[PDB]
Amino acid sequence: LLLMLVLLVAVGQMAQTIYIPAIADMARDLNVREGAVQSVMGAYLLTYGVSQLFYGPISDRVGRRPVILVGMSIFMLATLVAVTTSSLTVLIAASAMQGMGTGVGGVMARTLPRDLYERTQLRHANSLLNMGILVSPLLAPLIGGLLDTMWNWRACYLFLLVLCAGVTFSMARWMPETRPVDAPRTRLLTSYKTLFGNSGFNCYLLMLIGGLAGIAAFEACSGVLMGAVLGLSSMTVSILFILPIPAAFFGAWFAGRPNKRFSTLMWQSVICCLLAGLLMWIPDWFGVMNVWTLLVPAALFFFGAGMLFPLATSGAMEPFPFLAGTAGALVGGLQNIGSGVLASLSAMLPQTGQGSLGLLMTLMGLLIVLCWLPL
Amino acid sequence: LLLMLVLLVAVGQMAQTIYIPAIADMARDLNVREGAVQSVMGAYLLTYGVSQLFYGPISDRVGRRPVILVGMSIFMLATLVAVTTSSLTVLIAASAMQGMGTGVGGVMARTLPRDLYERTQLRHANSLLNMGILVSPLLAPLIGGLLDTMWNWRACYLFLLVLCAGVTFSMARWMPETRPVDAPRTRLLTSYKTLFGNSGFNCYLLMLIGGLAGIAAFEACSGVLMGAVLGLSSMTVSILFILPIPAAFFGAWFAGRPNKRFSTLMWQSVICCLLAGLLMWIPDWFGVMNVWTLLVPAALFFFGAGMLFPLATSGAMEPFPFLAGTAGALVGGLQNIGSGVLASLSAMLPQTGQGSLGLLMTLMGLLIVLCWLPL
Repeated sequence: LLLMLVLLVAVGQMAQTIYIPAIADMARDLNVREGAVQSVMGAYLLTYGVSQLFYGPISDRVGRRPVILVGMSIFMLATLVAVTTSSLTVLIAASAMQGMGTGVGGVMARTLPRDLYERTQLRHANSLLNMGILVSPLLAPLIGGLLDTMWNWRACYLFLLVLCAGVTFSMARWMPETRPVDAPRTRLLTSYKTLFGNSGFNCYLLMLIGGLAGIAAFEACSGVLMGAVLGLSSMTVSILFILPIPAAFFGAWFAGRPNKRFSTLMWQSVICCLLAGLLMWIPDWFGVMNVWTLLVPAALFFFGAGMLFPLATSGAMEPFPFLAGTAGALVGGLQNIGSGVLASLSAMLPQTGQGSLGLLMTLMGLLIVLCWLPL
Repeated sequence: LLLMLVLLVAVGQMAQTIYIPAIADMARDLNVREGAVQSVMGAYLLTYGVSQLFYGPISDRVGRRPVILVGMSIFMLATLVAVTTSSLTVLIAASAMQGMGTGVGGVMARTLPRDLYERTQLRHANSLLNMGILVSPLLAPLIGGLLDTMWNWRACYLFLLVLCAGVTFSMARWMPETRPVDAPRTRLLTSYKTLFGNSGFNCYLLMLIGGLAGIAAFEACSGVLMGAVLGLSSMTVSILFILPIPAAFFGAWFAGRPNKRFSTLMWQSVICCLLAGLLMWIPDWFGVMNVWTLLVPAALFFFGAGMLFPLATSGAMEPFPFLAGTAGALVGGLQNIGSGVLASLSAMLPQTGQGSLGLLMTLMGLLIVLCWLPL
C-alpha cells in the first residue's frame, strides 16, 4: 500500500521535475530554442489533463503494473539512445511526456490515500507531502549532484519504479471496471441558469490555469538551461510544492475563505510585482511557486464538491476538460506567440498575457465571493 | 421639411464620403501613413456612435441651426488653412470628423421621415435614398471631377449646409427637451436571463460592427490614396449604399428572415472569398459594399423593436453604446496592430481579424435562428 505509492511516485517526480531542467538543457540545445520549452509546460498539462480525465476510465479496469509502470519504463530504455540524436527530433518530446507519465501514477496516489482520509481528519497534504518531499531533495542533488544525469535518470526512474513493481504485486483492485464503456461527454444543456453559479466557478479555474499555462511558460522559462539553477529549477519548484501543500490544508478551508480566489487573486498580481521587484531570484522563481499553490487547493475543493455529485460525469468535464482545455488554448497561442513575438524586446505583449491572468483572477475573485445559495 | 433635409444631408454626405478619399489623400501624405486612415474609419463610428447616443439627448432641446449647421460649418472655414500645415497635425483629424458631423444631421433625418412612415407603408428606404443618392454622384464628379477639390469641398459643405439653413429657418420643434437631464446609463441587473435572449442579439450586432470596424479598416484601406479610385472610393461606397438600401426594405422583413444574420453570415464570409477571388476591383471594394448593407437593416429592426420598449434607455444602451463600443475596441487593437504588424507581409494576422468577424457572424447567425419566445 503506502510504500508502493512512495516508490512509484518517487520515480514519478524524479523523472518529472528532472525533465524540467533536462528539457531546458537539451531543448535549449536543439532545433526550436526556448519556444519549445514553453511548449513542454503545455505538455505537462497534456499528460495530467488526459490522465485524470481519460486515465480516470483507465483507472477503472486494470493496467497499473503492466501498462503503467512496466510499459512507460521499457519505453524509457528507448530513452537516452533515441533521445540523443532524436533528442532534437521530437524525442525531447517523448522523454518529457513519459516523465509526467509516472506522474499519472501519482494521480491514483491521491485517490486511495483519500480513503485513508475517511479514517480520521486527514484532507490531502498526506499523499501530496509524500510526493512533494521526495521531489525536492532527490531532484536537486540529482542533476545538481553530478551534472548530466544520463544513467542517473535511467536509475532513478527505472530502479524506483521497478522497486515499486517488485513490491506492488497488484494489478488494481477495490475499484470498478471498463474504460471503453466509461469515457464521458455532455453539456450545459442541463447546466442552464447554473451559468450564474457553475460558470462563476467555471470562469474561476478555467481562466486560472489557462492564463497560468502562459504564465507557466514564463516562470519555468527563465534560466541558463543546463546549469545548477535549472537542475535546481526542479529543486526550487518542488521546495515550494511542499510549503504551499500544508498551507493548502488550511488553504482548502481557505478555498471557502473569500473563495480561495482571494488567494489566487492577490498572488498572481504579486507575481507580477516581483516580476519587476528585486534582483533576479525572487521574481519568476516565486512565479512557479505560486502557480502550483493555486493548483492544489483549487483541485482540492474541486475534487470533493465536484466529482461526487451527478457532476461526476459533469464534474470530470468541469475541472478536467474545461481547465486542461483552457491550458491547451494558451499553449497554442504560444506556438504562434513566439513565431510572432518577433517584436524584439517584446514587453507589453507577453506581459499582457501574464498580467492578464493575474488581474483576471482579481476581478473573478471578489465577484464570486458575493454569491451564495444552497440548492 | 423634406427639402431642408435634402440640403443638410447633401452637404453631410458630400463632406463625409469625400473625406474618405481626402483622408486617403492627405493621410497617406502625412506622418502616420495608412495606420491613420484605418483609425479614420474608427473616427466614423466615433462620430455616429456618440451622435445617435449622446446627440440623442442633444436632439431633445434645441441647437439644430445654431450649433449643428452654423457651428460645424464655421469650423470648416478653419478647415483648409489649418488643415494643410496641421493637415498632418491632427487636422487631418478635425476635418474628417466634421464631415461625419453633418452626417449626424442625417441621423435626425431618418427620425422625422419615420413619422412620414406612420402615414402609410413606408419603412426606411425613403430618407436613406435621399442621402445615399446625393452621395454617390455628387461625390464622384467632385474629386473625380477636377482633382484636389479644395474650395470645392468648401463650396459643397458650406453652400449646401447654409442653403439648408437659409431655407430651414427652424430650431427644432415637435420634440422634448434637456440633454443635461437626459444622458442614460444602466445595466443587465434587470437584464438577467435576458442574457439568453438579449445577449443572443447582443452578440449579434456587438461583434458584427466590432470586427466590422477592423474589416472597415481593410476594405476602405485599399487604393492609391489620392487618385480617381479614392475619390471614387467615396463614389463606389455610396453607389452600393443605394442598392442595399431598398434591398434593406425587404431586408428588414429579411431581418426577421433566418434572422437577417443569415444575410450578414454568408456575406462577410463571401467578402473573404472575393478577398482571394478575382482581379483587384471586386474583392475589398465589395467589402465596403456589404459592410454598409449589414449596418442598415440591422439598425432597422433594432431601431423599432429596440428603442420603443423600456429598452429605450436600455435600447440606447444596446445598439448605440454596445455596438459602437465594440467598434472602439477593435480600433484600439488597430493602433497597436500596425505598431505590431511589423511582421512584414502579415497574412493570417490581420486576415484572422477580418475572417474572424465573418465566420463569427456565421455561428451566431444559425445559432440565434433557433430561439423564439414572446414575453
